[PDB]
Amino acid sequence: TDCSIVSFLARLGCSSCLDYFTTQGLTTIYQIEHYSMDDLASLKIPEQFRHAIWKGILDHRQLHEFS
Repeated sequence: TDCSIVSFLARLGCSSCLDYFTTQGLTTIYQIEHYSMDDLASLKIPEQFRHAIWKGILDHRQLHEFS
């Protein structure tokens, strides 16, 4: 299912990154479900968080496919 980016990041310990999404009008996981690492870099997400967030996004993709 879709979910808020607030909820999604909280599960990954990446809540400090919320504003990078919200300032761009990004509020749901479906909006960012196909974001790559390059895309997260474009949002200016600090490097310490990027791989963790991206791996979370990939997991959501996979759960979505096999749901």
